[PDB]
Amino acid sequence: GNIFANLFKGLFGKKEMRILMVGLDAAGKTTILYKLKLGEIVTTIPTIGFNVETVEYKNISFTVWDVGGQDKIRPLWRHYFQNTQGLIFVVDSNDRERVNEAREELMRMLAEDELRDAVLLVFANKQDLPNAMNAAEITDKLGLHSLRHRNWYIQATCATSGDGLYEGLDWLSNQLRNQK
Amino acid sequence: DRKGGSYSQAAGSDSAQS
Amino acid sequence: PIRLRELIRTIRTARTQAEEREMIQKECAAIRSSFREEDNTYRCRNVAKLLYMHMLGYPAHFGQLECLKLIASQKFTDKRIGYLGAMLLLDERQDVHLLMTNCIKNDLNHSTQFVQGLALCTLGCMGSSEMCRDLAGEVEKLLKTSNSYLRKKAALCAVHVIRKVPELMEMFLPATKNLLNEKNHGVLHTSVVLLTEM
Amino acid sequence: KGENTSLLHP
Amino acid sequence: EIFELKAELNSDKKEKKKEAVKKVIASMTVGKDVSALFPDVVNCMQTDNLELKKLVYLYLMNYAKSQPDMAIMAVNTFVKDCEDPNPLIRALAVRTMGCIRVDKITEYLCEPLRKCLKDEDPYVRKTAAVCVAKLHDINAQLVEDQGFLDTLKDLISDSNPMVVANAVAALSEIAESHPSSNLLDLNPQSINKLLTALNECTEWGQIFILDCLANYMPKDDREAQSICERVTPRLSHANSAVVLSAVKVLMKFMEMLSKDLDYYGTLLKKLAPPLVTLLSAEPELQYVALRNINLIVQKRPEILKHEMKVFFVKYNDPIYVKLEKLDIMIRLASQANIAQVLAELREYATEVDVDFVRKAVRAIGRCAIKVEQSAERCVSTLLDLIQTKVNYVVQEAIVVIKDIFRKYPNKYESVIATLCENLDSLDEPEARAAMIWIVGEYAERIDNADELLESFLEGFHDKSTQVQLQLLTAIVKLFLKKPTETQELVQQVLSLATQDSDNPDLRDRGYIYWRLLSTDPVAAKEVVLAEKPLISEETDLIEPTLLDELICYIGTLASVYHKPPSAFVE
Amino acid sequence: SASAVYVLDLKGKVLICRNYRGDVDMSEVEHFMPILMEKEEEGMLSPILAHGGVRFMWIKHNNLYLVATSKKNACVSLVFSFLYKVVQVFSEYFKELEEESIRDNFVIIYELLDELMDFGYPQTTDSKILQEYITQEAPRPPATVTNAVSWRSEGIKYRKNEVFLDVIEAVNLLVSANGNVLRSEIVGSIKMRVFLSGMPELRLGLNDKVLFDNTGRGKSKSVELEDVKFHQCVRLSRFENDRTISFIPPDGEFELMSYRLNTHVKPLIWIESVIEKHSHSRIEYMVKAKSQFKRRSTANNVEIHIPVPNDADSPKFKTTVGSVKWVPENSEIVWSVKSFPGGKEYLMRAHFGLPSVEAEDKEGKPPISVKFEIPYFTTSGIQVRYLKIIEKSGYQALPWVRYITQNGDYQLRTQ
Amino acid sequence: MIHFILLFSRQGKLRLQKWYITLPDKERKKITREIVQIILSRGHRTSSFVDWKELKLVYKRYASLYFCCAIENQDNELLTLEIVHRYVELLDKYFGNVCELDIIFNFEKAYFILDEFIIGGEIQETSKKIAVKAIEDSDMLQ
Ligand SMILES: Nc1nc2c(ncn2[C@@H]2O[C@H](COP(=O)(O)OP(=O)(O)OP(=O)(O)O)[C@@H](O)[C@H]2O)c(=O)[nH]1
Ligand SMILES: [Mg+2]
Repeated sequence: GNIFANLFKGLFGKKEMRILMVGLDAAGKTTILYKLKLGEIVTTIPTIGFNVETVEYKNISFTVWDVGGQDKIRPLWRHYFQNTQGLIFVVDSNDRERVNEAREELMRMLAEDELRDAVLLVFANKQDLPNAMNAAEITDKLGLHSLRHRNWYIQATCATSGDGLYEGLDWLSNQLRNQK
Repeated sequence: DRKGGSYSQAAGSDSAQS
Repeated sequence: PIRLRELIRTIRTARTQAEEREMIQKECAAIRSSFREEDNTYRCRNVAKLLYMHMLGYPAHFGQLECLKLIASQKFTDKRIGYLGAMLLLDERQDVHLLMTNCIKNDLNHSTQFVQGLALCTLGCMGSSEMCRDLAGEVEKLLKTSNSYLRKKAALCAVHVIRKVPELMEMFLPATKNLLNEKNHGVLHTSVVLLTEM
Repeated sequence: KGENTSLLHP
Repeated sequence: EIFELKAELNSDKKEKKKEAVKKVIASMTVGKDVSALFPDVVNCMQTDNLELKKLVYLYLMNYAKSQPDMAIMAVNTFVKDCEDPNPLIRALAVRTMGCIRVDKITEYLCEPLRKCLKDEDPYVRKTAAVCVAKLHDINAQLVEDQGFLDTLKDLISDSNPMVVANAVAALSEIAESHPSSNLLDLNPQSINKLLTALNECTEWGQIFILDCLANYMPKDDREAQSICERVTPRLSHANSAVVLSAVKVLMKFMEMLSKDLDYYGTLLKKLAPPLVTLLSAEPELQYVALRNINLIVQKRPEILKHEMKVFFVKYNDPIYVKLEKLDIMIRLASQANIAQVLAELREYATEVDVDFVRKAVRAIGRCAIKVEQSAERCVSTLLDLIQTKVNYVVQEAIVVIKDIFRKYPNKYESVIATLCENLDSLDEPEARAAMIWIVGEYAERIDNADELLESFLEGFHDKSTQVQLQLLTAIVKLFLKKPTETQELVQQVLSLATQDSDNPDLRDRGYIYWRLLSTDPVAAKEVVLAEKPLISEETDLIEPTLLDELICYIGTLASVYHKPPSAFVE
Repeated sequence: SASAVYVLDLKGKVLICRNYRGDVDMSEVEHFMPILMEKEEEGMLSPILAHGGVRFMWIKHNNLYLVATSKKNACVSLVFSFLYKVVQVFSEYFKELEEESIRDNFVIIYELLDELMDFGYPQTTDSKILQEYITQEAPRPPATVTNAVSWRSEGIKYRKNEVFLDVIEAVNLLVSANGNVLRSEIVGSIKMRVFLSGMPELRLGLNDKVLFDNTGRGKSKSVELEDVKFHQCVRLSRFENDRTISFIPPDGEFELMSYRLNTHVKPLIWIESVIEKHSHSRIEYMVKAKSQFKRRSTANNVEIHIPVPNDADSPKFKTTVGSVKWVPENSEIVWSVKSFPGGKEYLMRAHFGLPSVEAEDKEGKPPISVKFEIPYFTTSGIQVRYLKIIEKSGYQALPWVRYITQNGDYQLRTQ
Repeated sequence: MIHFILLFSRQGKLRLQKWYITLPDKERKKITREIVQIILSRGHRTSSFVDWKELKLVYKRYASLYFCCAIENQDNELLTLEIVHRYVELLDKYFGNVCELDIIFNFEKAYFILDEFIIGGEIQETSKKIAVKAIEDSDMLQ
């Protein structure tokens, strides 16, 4: 066999990568996906089903499948778990009551043998009010440091401002792609 | 040759039984 | 990418029931293998083959996520295939149409008339108790439109919602007011049907 | 055969 | 088409006549009414070619009933062909003469039949015997007038052992339709002559030879022993029908055999290998072998006492074969192989056949009821099936538990708690009535019997007549046993079944229960909640009179249907 | 006592029919198809149908149902034997059993049907005898049928007298899911293809346990077959008298004796399967095969069929010896091995995904069966002593025989 | 409205199927088999109207493949026949000399035409040219 075509494709960039969009409702997951794909804070109706979009960055098309945090849509995330290489959890630091629900949903999603190759992707959503926690308090509350065999990183991203999305995308790319 | 066991010659009767 | 015509010819070429079942099983295995890789180029052919197998009497449980993925796609052929799959293999008791509510809402505001009309037809054919609750507002919004080709679809969707949800007919009382002067035969027939249903 | 015949013969 | 075929048949060209005959045969086989061309082919019937003669004879046989009038132009041809030097031509003519269903045709064929009765060729003799049997079946009076009974009887004591077997079969068939007057029974010399020719008979002749011995009734132990010894070599025959006939003959002879003599033991020992060999026959004959084993099981159940591994249903076995294997295992179930039977039932309960699962559950319940040593094992299996989360399996387990409680409820109190909360939401009448009866009769180990019966009382007036009666009986039993917590429940049940119940039997039962409650509640405990006697289970064994009759009728259609020979024929 | 035996088709069309008694109307065949369809849809379908007072017994053939309608209480076993003989005769005359040959040899088929049975009683059943009197491409009937010896035609002359025997061994093991073998029976098969001159009377002799005990040599390895069935030419009288297997060998391939007895030895191939099936996530196939047979014997064309999931797709095979191929039609993975030497240990690790949507109904757990076939192996240990070939003219025969060991009903219950 | 409309051939093979009532797959298959058996076991002088399961089971096939409809007992019987004839004419116009072979190959096109013509069992396009033009425009989109 010959791998000349593969080398030629990789010389100019062929890797794409994947990503997942999961989290509690009103946690900025849809806003984060819109910012990654479009780059603007657009108001949208709640995601009853799921949102499919792709973002191209660093020559890699990291497609993100947004999943709503609704009760009727929470169990539907298993459909997107098939043929999925990444998983992103949307945290709601401004929703103390929903923080426990988001943590339970993240633990349930990470407690599946099928979702094992996808590293943890926790984004500190709602980073616009003083009530939002730091990058360590949220991780400590969610217990991300005790998740062995999972590359989980806590990043603070504000949907309105857009800061921190680039850092999260770079962390996801580093977790997925380990090349020069 | 042949699959399933090669053919072998067979005797006429039990020579030790008279 | 096996074409639908090729699959039909292969099915017709089989005489024994066992041979036809084996061919259908092989085709379903090939379709499942293609879908497991997240194929999107020959998705229309796979969807057509799955629909043909389901119509012949073959299981199609594994071909549910592919239809949902193709529904939220952008290709017109892929969208039509997804709508056909939702109408045929998707039902209220299936439970797989719950995630299709977001796709229907996204396609309800689509600028293309074929996409919006196809979505309205699929919603009317597969009307659910919970889908109509989250889609009642969208149906009423299109009922006041001046599109003759879409007026009949809006009337049919409203009638289906009323039949599935009798308590939602209160919101259609002012939408159909002053609609007896439609020149188009289809719009007038839809208005008359909606009035009779109410 | 009987399948190639037109449904309405028009 | 038809005109062209008629013109070709009315020609003097042999190739054209052969082509026309082949076309007519193909049209007849394809479903074409070629009876209208029969008179045309009548002229083109006397042909030297044997291929055309066979086709003409077949057309005449298939067109004889359709056109009986046109068949009168073939008597001369049949008479001419009956003296053909070629034995094949004579045999074909004899077969065609007996195959023609013509009332006036067989009358003129009596002379050819008499001429061919003494044919030297064994094939000719067999053909003549077949023609005589066909004529007797069509016209018994004509056969009696022709005096073919004497010729048929003498054919048995001659050479051509295949012809002798054919004549014996023809005589048996004539006597089978005979009213039993002037039977063709033979003395022991005839039986010995048949046995001597049995070894030289062919595969088909062996069945005919063994059929005659099926009607003969042995009267001496020495004669019975000789018959058993002669039939013993027949058990080593590759023919399934011959083996079945030999087994039936041995079973019939065992009716007069003495158990003290060692001949019966040897026959029983040699019968087991034959049953094992027959159990591994083709699927078409597997059902026949299973039916024969079941019929002979009730006669000599000790013959197949150790035949239990072969009774297991194979994975590739058919549904009928699996059902027959399950029935054989149930009939052959014993405490020695109780564990094997339970394992097979548990393995058989995991199949995807609903009917197969129900049959396995019924067999397990029957085995548990018949043998009380495996009552605990049966209860555990039923509990496992109920816990398996199968609707049909759960219903079968509930039915089995209800049946066991009525049969062996002395130690059935340990399953009331387990069966109290066992997905009782099933609406199956067979399971619901069984659960209601179990709760009513076993309303001592459950502290929430009234609460459980409250859910079933919502639709008591419209559930079912049997279901309503069972619910009323359970309520009455609960009130008699514990009326403190069911005083209002009994009154509500009486009101529902007495005022809102329009069933005549149900209304009468409710009125009787209300009268008993209002007359003497203390006496209701000794009247309603009385200790019932032992339940007399229905025996699956057939009557001894039918078993003896079924022994003689071995291999017939009645054995498979398990019905008397006169109760299945039309 | 069937009224008429006819050959049907897969579409209900009767390929060929031949009435023998005339007591049953030919129109009853049309109602046979609806009855069979109703029985199949309700699970009550049986080979012996019943149309009112007339029973239509049918046998599932390669392409058509051999329906033999009957009216009275005829011998069901006799009818089945006649149908089997007719099927064997058709297979001998026509290499293909389908609609292609049913409508292609009607001229000879009708003659064969007429000659085979008359008035419901079969008369001719020998394929050689039938071919010697009825051909598709007529003389008087042969004297062999009339003579006592109907299985050995006289006057046959050959340049050389060579007979090829075949010691066919069928290893059937019924291993339950618990790991224990329930039905472990081995059925012997002594089939010889005798091709010589004349009508020699074979004198079969083997290391039979009963014969060794009778002769006083019951101390060596002797095969004790629970059930032994002789061929048609085999004389039952000699076997019952002193176990003398004396009979005239047939012209061609025929089954002389077929042993059938239980087996109490360990299985030739020990296969252990592991099912690491995740909950709608993945599936694991920890299949390990151990060769329990002798190392000197190799199981050629060993195919251990492991049933995979019905909806399973995208499977990966991680084995050591033997190619693994997943057949979607069979819905299982067969561990095919070209050569399987005794004592070999093959380990396989299957891994495939499953659809997210659960199946609506269960598919069952079919047993795992292997197709191992190791020739030149005598598991039973029965050795043929001699073959007494005697001819009136006098000739030196050179009989040959080969022992073949294969896997029969070697099915292992799934977990 | 029409509960279900299915096109079944004379031999029993189904060339079309469109049910407007949500039913179980096994129940739907049983209903289709019963409808096929009733149509296959009915003569040509039965009026093409069957009251099966309280539904106006109207069977009227102009060729070897037959068509069946199931409507509630609240409208005239001739309306269903007229609608079936109009749908057949529209399909013939859209395809051109429609035969049994073309129906199997054009199953997706037939389903799209049926969806664009009748939705939810009710009539959606009274005109015959407007529906054809809409179908052609949708097909030309790609
Ligand atoms: N206005 C504002 N909203 C924010 C901010 N950060 C997070 N959000 C939340 O982001 C949500 C955006 O809604 P969506 O686009 O539907 O995305 P989502 O949060 O995943 O909600 P669902 O899609 O329904 O699951 C808002 O409802 C806010 O609650 C912020 O900085 N400003
Ligand atoms: Mg969202």
